[PDB]
Amino acid sequence: SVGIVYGDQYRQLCCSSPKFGDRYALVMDLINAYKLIPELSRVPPLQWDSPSRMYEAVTAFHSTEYVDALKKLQMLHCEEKELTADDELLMDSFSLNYDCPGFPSVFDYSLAAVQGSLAAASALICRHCEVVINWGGGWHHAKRSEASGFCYLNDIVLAIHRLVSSQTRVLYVDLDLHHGDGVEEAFWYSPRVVTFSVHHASPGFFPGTGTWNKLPIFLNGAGRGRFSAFNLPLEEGINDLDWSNAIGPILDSLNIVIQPSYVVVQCGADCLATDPMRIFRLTNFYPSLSGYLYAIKKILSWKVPTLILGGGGYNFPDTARLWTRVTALTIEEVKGKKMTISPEIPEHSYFSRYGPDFELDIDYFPDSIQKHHRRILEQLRNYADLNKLIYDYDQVYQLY
Ligand SMILES: O=C(NO)c1cccc(-c2cn(CSc3ccccc3)nn2)c1
Ligand SMILES: [K+]
Ligand SMILES: [K+]
Ligand SMILES: [Zn+2]
Repeated sequence: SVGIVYGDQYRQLCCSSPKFGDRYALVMDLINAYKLIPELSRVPPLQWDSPSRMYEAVTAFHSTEYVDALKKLQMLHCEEKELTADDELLMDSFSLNYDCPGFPSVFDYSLAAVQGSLAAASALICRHCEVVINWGGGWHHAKRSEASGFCYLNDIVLAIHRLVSSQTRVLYVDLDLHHGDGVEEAFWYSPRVVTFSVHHASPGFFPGTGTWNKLPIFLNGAGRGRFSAFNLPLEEGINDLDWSNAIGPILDSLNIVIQPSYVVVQCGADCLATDPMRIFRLTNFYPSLSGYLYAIKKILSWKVPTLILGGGGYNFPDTARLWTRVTALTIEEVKGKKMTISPEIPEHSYFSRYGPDFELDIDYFPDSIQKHHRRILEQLRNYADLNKLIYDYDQVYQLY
């Protein structure tokens, strides 16, 4: 069975931020308009019995003083008065500024994604769900004591920590246009959480990591975590087929060698050709085959309990078009039951947002990688030697 995180308060909170507006509502309302919701188990966001218990849960990763600052920032924005000079400095010391400014529900907003992704992890753990989807989650840039790139709390790190604390290994697959730096950093010394981000990287492009660091090299973990952080940076303009061929053997190799207890997928939609980022040229096409659908179906064929999370996506109706299809694909791959998605957007509350033509398909007409494959294959060998893992080196070598 397949779970999905939602709830009336949750929706309202996920829709309160200035950057993402009502995107989460478009997503869930298109999933509902396509009659996918009777197929899905609703997973409610986690709630706590005390302030101390919520605090304990968030400070499994974030610092107490950072959580204090984020909660004070919300309070400060629930009043009319400007911030004082001392409070401006306090917020600045946590990067609670720039692309992560305050607003009246910033703490509740950030916490909501944490509640969602922790209940999604718990559902996988008690085996209630084989796969769980949280399109209100996936905020991979937040750090221990630092907000970054619209991310204030790192719900993914907290979810992954709850999975490993239940020998357990987690594979994290980050499909966002941007390097998943917060999650990579959090598990930099941990062999039990292998992280893999594919992304655009180029000079000046946010956040700047996930690429070359004497000829330059890739850092890939430290201490017992050495070789446990994987990265594949790609050039702008890549299409579905080339991106699919680029990540396919890496994904298959990671599964064979690591044999994960769980997979966590960040499924940011800003690689889409129609995203205002306009960097990659992926689609939501399902006959070109969507790079996203290819990767998700491949991960699901492994039959490992899987958390599927949102992330970037700044063309809100096209993010909804993609994630609706990811959601139908998951139901199909898990229940064994075919889903039939009409190519035309069904009438519903946000139907006008899908003009001028109202189709499910997005409105688009479509050797470095080989060196990267040899580097990654060797890193996987090193990881597997360091961590005393058995594996047929010629079974993995033929995947490429
Ligand atoms: O997705 C991300 N990280 O995973 C990420 C991180 C940092 C910056 C950006 C970003 C997005 N845009 C598009 S403009 C826009 C359009 C709608 C809403 C909000 C912004 N400009 N900068 C994205
Ligand atoms: K990524
Ligand atoms: K790691
Ligand atoms: Zn992104």
